[PDB]
Amino acid sequence: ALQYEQTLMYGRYTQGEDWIFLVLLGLLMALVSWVMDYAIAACLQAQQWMSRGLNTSILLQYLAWVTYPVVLITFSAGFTQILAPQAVGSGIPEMKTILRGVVLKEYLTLKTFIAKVIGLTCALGSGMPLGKEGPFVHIASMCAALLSKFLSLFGGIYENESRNTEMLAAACAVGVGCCFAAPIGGVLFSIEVTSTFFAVRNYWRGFFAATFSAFIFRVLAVWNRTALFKTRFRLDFPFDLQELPAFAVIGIASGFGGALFVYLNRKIVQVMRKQKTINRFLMRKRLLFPALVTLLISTLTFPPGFGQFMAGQLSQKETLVTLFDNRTWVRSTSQAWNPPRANVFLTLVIFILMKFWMSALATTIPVPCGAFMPVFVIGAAFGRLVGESMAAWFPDGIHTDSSTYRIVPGGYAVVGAAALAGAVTHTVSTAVIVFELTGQIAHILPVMIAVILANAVAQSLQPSLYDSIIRIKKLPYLPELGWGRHQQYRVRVEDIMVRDVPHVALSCTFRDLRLALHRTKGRMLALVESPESMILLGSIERSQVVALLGAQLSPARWEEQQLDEPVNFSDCKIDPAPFQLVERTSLHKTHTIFSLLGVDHAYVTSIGRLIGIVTLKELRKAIEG
Amino acid sequence: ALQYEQTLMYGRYTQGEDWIFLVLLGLLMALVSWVMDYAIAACLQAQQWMSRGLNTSILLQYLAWVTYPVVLITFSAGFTQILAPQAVGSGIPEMKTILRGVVLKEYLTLKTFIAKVIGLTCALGSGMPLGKEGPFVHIASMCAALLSKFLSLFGGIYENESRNTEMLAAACAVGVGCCFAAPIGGVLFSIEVTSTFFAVRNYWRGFFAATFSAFIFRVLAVWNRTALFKTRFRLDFPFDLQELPAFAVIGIASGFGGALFVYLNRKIVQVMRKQKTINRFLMRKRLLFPALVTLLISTLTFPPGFGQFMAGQLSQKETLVTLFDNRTWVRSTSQAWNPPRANVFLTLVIFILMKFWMSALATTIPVPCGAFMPVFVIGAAFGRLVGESMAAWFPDGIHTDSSTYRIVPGGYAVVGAAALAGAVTHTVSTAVIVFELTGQIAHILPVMIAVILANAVAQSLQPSLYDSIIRIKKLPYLPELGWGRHQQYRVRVEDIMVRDVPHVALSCTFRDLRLALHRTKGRMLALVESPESMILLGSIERSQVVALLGAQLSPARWEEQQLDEPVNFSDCKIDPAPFQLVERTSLHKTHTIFSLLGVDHAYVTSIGRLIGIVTLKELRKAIEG
Ligand SMILES: [Cl-]
Ligand SMILES: [Cl-]
Repeated sequence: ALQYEQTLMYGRYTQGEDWIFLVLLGLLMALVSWVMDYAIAACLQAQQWMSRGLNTSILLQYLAWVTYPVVLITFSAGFTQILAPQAVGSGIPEMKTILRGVVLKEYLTLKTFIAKVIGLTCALGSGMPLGKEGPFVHIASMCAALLSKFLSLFGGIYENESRNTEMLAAACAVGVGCCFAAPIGGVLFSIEVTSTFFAVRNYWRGFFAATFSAFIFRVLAVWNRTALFKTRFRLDFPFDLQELPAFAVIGIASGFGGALFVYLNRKIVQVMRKQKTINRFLMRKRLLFPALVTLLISTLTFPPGFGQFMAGQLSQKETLVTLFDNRTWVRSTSQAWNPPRANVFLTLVIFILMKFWMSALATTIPVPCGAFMPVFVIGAAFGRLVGESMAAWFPDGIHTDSSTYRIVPGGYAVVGAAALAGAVTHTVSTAVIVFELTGQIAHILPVMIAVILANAVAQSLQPSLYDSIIRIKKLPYLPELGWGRHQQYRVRVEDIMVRDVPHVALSCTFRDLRLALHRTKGRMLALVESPESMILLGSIERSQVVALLGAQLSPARWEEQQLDEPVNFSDCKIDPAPFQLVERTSLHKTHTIFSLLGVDHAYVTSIGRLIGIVTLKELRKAIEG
Repeated sequence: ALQYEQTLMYGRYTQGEDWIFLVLLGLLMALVSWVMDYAIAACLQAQQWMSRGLNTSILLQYLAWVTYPVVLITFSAGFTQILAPQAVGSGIPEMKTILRGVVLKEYLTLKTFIAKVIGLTCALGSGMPLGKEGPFVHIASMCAALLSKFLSLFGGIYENESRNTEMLAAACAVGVGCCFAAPIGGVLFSIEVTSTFFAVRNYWRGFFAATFSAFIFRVLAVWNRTALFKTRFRLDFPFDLQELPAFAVIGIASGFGGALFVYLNRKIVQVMRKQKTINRFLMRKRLLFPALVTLLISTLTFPPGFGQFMAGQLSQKETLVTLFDNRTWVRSTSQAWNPPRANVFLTLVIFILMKFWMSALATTIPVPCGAFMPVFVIGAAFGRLVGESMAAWFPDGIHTDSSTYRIVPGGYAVVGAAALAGAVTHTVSTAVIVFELTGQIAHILPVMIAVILANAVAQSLQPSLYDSIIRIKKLPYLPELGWGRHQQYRVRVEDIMVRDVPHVALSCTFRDLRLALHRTKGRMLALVESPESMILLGSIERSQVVALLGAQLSPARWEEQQLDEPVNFSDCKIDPAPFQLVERTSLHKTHTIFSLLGVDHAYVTSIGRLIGIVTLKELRKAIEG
């Protein structure tokens, strides 16, 4: 049962009914998502109306431009701090930890729900580079937990990793699907990021609930007024051969850029911690840091100033719509991306760089925020840059004669966005996500090629963004196995296990019991039938063995030496050791046991003897090295 | 291990290196698939040429129309019987069994490869209602095995289940993708039919190899000479919000029909097994059953006779093309579907019924064949029937606001095809498969609704086709847990385990060993430290224990050689018992352990004391009841 500890950036953790459930879950998530999107749109409309309402001078315009987001972010941070501090940042690493059996103290309560909803609505109502995929996963999980509490549904199960898995996994799928407005892509994306082994049954349940959410969204849209970023490209040979190398280059560069983004985020988090005086000073005044970051970012996007060279007038939706259009800029979209004192290439480059560092910095402030849409937009810009370069180099066409069939620079943007998002998140379901978002499937082969290349390059350099956050927040972490090297198949348990394995016997006089407990820094002590045979029987928890010493050594009626020879273990609570290891088990079989069986450690036996132990620490050392 | 036994229909079973591997696998599978498609096209073209060439008499036309498929089927059956009898069937149940660690004697060899390829080419060229998805899975796995033999790979792995999965999961994904010309949908479909838990790493590897296969296919197509069944529907309001109940009805009807199809296939297999004299007479002349079935089916599809009332002149591809067209028949597409003596409704109904029973019977014959395309075509016909009925009931449109938007009966056909295929195979990836096949995503919501409803109903009624075939072949069978009842969460291990476990002690005087071996019938016997303590240590196989007993009772250098002194277990082999269960373990965790860890039994221990055992049979009864 870990407990949250507040920090400047992120934080730290220290020591017949199924169908009704799914229908209600989908309906609730659809309604919540609709209300929140309405609120965010209203906030953005208010921002624009105030921006154009007071256009007296540069001073007043700048004051409004920098004072609206600062106030919104400050209110969001203060409200989150007062209600529930644990509800800041992305909620995907935390739910991945929870689905492995770990318990977080108050992660799925009602105050956390209210704080996350209000904080996300206020934080996305400004113009900061933030997403909402992790927050939506967490919100859907809280919806599922409250629904299960209302009608008692999963109380029968005994294990933690089995009771949580069903409802929470379906909820994660629904949350991603409602965020992206893409059911199948959302379910596939949620499977990849929140687990390693996923049952087909839970895939079916997520599919069902996501379909119901999509139906509710369609009914609401018809009742009021593909869906998000529909593109209109020509269906007659949209791309030719001899253009595939461009998509391969996009994929490789996207892999490198995604690794760099994850590294920059971690480096930003680490540097602030090392600086001590600044850290304490900012900890006394918590609200200063989000406000200072917002004021720095909003000043550089002021349109009359430096914001004209990076298309600072457009919103995130407007930016994504203009980059996906079916027009060639080299031969509103252009007017925003073509300033009178600049080209489209310079504007695209400046947008890419500035948005890169801005998003990396902004995704660390203490508000409920995500990181999918920023990197999606950066990838779209990079793809558009490559596509415009290709169109400028081949004005008439690439395939033999002119043939009236020229390069479509929007397809390159569609490819690059998915490639960079997949490189950052370590997923390949961004392909299906972009197919559902754009409403067209013509550029399927280039998208797949770029996404696979980006994943292959990125996995060889850095962990996923969520794995990085897991490492930062000091949460339990199993390292992902590896791809492209066959040296892991020759590593066995006998070469990574530790033969210390502190233990007690059945005889186990208090003289013997005291020495073993203080000689180790672990959490549990193994139990053996006899020190001659050392046959494993189970474990004994640290908080219990001290009670065995405490209950005996407590004042009762020098005398301290009259209470050591015997022992009692019938009154003790001995947990079993069902899953063990053999000397010749491989590294891959060990990884499978740790990931899905809900265990943290495993004991190695020959026949019944206790020869060594393997913990998560040895697994990290073996996999990394 | 298991060995193949020949019966009438299905048979019985008794008793960076990774990058190079994936690239070579993709290239090899693409080349083999291209060659097979060319051969099948040539055979079908020869059939059409023979049919068109002679018009002298009706008798000669009938003779040719019946002689060609009979000759092809007889040659395919004879060649497959001579070379490798195990090559007959679907190939997916056996690969799913192999992926769980079970060893089939000669399933992946070179003779089996040759037999499968030639038999599939001859059987698919006849024109019978047969598919090629499972055979493609088997061929891809054989290619992967031969390639891993040529490049010494995956030798370091110790366990069979861990070693087989790494090499064969990507192969199965590539096989399905090459069969359907749909990379993503093929990978997803292969995950669902061959496993219960699938890692994300193998998903990435299958994605990579499928992308390379798609690239090779595109290169061959465009450069040496997309959307196999391409559809062209209007993109402005393809369907209305009032037509969703029609798609729901299609889904439920498809679920019922898929369950019925599986039941009929099983009943056909069973009913001919219980006849003794007929079965023996058919085994004496084996080639008489496939020839009789081919003669019966091809007679009824003769266009001058009964074939005109069922559109027997069209091939499978031509049948699927006309059902997906963008025209309304009620108002070569409707020419074959509108005979002078009938109309479209009667022709569609007769086609549905005839192809239903013909496909079941043809799938139960001993040639390399599958069952995906026939059920796809039946679903397409049912969808077209519903769409035509809807368009005839609303000639102007479902909404009177404007008459521009009317019903498109092709979308109904696509929805019905996906729904029935998913109901039969118990998969939801048929949605993505049909999106990739038709090249459009406009009908995504109705397709998803129908597919999920069909899956729910069919899963509630019957097992899938592959599970049914596994049961028929008497392969090791692990039933699926279930969906929508919630009563499985109250079942614990204590309620399903048996308390009489055959076991021996460490002392084990030879009389005790004899009595224990006599009292048991299982494969192994548990080993306990002592009858007083009952501490589990491992197991002894039947072969080893009978070998020890015989060696002790063998003539040693009336009968005083009984020699019933205590046994010596040091020289014996004791396989460990790593994974055990406690009395409060749930049904779901037991199912997870059985499915993922590659075990067929598990012992129940309480502080090391043996108290029971759980095998596959007890799990089957618990899940079924
Ligand atoms: Cl997002
Ligand atoms: Cl098929």
